[PDB]
Amino acid sequence: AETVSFNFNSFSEGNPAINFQGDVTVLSNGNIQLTNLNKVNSVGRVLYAMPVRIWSSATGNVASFLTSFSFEMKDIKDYDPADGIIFFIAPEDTQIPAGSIGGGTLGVSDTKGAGHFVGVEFDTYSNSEYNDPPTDHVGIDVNSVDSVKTVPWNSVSGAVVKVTVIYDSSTKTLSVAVTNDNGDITTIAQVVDLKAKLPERVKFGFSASGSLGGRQIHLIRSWSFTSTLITT
Amino acid sequence: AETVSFNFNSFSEGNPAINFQGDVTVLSNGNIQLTNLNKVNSVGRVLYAMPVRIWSSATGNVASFLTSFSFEMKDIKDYDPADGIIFFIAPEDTQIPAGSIGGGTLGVSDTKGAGHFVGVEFDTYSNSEYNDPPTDHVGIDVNSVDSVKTVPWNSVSGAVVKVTVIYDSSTKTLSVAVTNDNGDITTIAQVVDLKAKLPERVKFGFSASGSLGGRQIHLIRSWSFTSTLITT
Amino acid sequence: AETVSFNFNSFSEGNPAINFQGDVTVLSNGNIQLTNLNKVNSVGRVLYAMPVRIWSSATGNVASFLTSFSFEMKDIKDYDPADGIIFFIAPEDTQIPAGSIGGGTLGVSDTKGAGHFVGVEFDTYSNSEYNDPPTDHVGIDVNSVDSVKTVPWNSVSGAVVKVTVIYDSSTKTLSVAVTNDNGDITTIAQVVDLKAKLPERVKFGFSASGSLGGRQIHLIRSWSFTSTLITT
Amino acid sequence: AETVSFNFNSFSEGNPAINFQGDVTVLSNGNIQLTNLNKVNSVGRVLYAMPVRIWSSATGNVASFLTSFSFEMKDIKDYDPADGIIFFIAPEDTQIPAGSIGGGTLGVSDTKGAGHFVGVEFDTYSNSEYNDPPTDHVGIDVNSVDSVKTVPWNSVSGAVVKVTVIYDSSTKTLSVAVTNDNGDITTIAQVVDLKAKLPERVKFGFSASGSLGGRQIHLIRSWSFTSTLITT
Ligand SMILES: [Ca+2]
Ligand SMILES: [Ca+2]
Ligand SMILES: [Ca+2]
Ligand SMILES: [Ca+2]
Ligand SMILES: [Mn+2]
Ligand SMILES: [Mn+2]
Ligand SMILES: [Mn+2]
Ligand SMILES: [Mn+2]
Repeated sequence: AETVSFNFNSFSEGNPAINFQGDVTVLSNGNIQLTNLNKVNSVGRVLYAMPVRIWSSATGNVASFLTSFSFEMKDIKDYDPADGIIFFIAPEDTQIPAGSIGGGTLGVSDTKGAGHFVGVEFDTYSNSEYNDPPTDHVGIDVNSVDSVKTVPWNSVSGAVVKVTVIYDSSTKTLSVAVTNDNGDITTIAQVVDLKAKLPERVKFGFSASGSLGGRQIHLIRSWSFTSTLITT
Repeated sequence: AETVSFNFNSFSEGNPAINFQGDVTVLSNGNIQLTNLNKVNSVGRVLYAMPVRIWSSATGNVASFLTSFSFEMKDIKDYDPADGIIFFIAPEDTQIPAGSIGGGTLGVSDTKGAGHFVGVEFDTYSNSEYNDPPTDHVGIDVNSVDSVKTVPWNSVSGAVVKVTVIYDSSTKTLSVAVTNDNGDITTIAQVVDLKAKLPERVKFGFSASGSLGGRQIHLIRSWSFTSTLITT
Repeated sequence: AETVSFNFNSFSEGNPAINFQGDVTVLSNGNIQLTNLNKVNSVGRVLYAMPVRIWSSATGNVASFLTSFSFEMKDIKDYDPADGIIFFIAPEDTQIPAGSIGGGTLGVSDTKGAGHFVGVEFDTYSNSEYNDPPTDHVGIDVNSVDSVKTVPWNSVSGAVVKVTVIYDSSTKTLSVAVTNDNGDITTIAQVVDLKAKLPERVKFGFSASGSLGGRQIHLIRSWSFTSTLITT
Repeated sequence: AETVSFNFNSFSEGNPAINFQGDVTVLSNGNIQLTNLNKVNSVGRVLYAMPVRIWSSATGNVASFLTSFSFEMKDIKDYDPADGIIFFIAPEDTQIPAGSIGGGTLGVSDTKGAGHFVGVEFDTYSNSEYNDPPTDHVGIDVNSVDSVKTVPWNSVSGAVVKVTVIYDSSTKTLSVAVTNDNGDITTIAQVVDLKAKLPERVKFGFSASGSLGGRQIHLIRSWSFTSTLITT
């Protein structure tokens, strides 16, 4: 079997294993900060620099994966805490959309909310234009920030959030468990055919954005991942 | 919301949080050993002592849960490495079935392979009587050791195995990710309606068994669990 | 080490993690109401359902613990605001004393004020029979409602009170910090040998009581707890 | 009564309520970073800018206090994770000792380990010169980094640690509870006469230090405090 495995307890600027896109910076504590607090429509993304073969054109096999990450969103004086973080999967040539308005697009889509990606968003602002639910939510996105499905959630300022994601290739099920600061678990699962929506090789990463008035601290603290594709 | 959360990095005799059933012992290193290597048809089970309310007859709501555990199965000289471990959910009054033949029943079912439980088995012996697949496998079980679904797997003697399980109440999806010693991941997912198959109050635990000729070391090394039931 | 940890932001009926004794009810807002406003000598107690092993006869080790809770006491028309709330520790077989007169006994002692428990009382009525100080007080209780020690305090009707308790096993010190509505902090500390006064396995909880003419609303709003016992 | 109360969910270098000493920086996420990772013998300290009256020469009364804070220590590549954080109380004119060698002095003492302060250290290096215990430990310091008392502890890289401290003026007891990432609680308590060891007016804060080969990220995430001194 073909397996991709890695673990980041911290991050650093001089690490070729990560592609840094847009306004992302690495803080002295090793945290990735995705958006620039002093920029309008800020967008910042990080990607695991090695493309991952999620499906084989020879066998038709689709990989399963297990991934865990931790993040923190923190309010900043005067700005509206927005827009949130998205854990996403996209073609290996993925870049921040040209002329990105940031905000509700979460740095992965155009103004109409369309793009080429599969993601799990932690959305802290209700965009009517993308049919967002009225509160903070976790969503399963398929080529759109108009989520295929959402679950109510609560983004606690300054709280460290833990996420575990399982993708089971046989049932095509993407399952997400989010561990909040108050101890409660939030789950969301959706059937997503990764072989039908994405190319053979993809890149995994994180994206976050802001607007003129909507800004907040978006931090990626740690990330572990394992994918396994059967080669028989 | 109503949440049950615990974490065991080790275990001890006299820990009121754990109910010991049958041939279970606690080793000096803190590991739980489920079967007795010198006993015929040995059966040992451990349960989290507090009943967990997984669903409520008042609201119709079903809890979601996230649980992780680590185990080890090790061969012993002359005996056939058998029969495996099952992570299970059962009515709060659950006991080893009366007259248990151990073996392929994994300590949760009768001779015909029937019982009252939901589980994830790590099966190391092919029982034709329970329509087991020909190799080692991970199975999803619903009131039977004749699995609703299985996935090929490989039980490596002396290897520490990590498991992560997500139960998403809205989709009724039980998703399982198994991390092997060689780095590869194995996944299996099944829609299981816990509200239809189990009572409101349950016990969670582990069970392992052996036969006359089939015996092996079955160890539970660690266990973390979080369940959250929306109360409204 | 052996650790018991939990966190309640709210409560619910049917939560098997909590034992309800006597006149306890759960309000629609999730608060626990300990006494029945229409009953004479009302006594209601809530216990964390799992016994806690606070010490071991094998090693001689005693657990340390950290616990925080919030409560509210509110006056009702015509009745004298009485009798108060007690955070207590008692043998795992603990029940409301048979023939309890409620009142100044706080639901943990007999008419003479004796019982088998260790507690922290938030006393709102001066019972000369138990040598109560002349004003409202926080007291540390060892097998008696005739406190080993008290500190003057003020119970403000309708005010949410925050309490933090630390038990340090090495010094056997029970330290209490009470955060009043007016912003001031009240503290009280006492050396209490839990290994000498209580059995190995105990239950933690809250109790409140009233008399014929002494009735008030006694609410438990939240409760977090962590205990850790060093094991061989 | 005279009460000092404050709460910091975040910090800013621009704000006048905090005094910054030495190599401290404020990160964009609002965390205080006490040591400079690129400097030999780095020392950084923070203090609540307003002096707090802990005792009175007129009445002889001593204040009680409740304080909670959260921190994080994280390993860096190619350096020994050292030396730790100290929560300290000192005269209002307190400054980093002149010619500070950092390291085992934790930025509060001279080379011999002596200074004018009362503190709670989270020490991650064993200095034989200060009679440190062999492992990581929490200690109660009185004018010396040769702790009056210690308790074994474990500093987990990248983990958020929660601390609660109660000072009870009547018993002169300083009680500390430390909540670890593995779930366990660690406690330490010591009788410390603040009137005898410190002036009437003091400053509260945090200090951390490194050496040539001993460096690590030292972060202060949040801090709440309440002190009350009886003026009658
Ligand atoms: Ca949005
Ligand atoms: Ca079998
Ligand atoms: Ca009384
Ligand atoms: Ca040291
Ligand atoms: Mn959304
Ligand atoms: Mn099987
Ligand atoms: Mn009293
Ligand atoms: Mn030390």
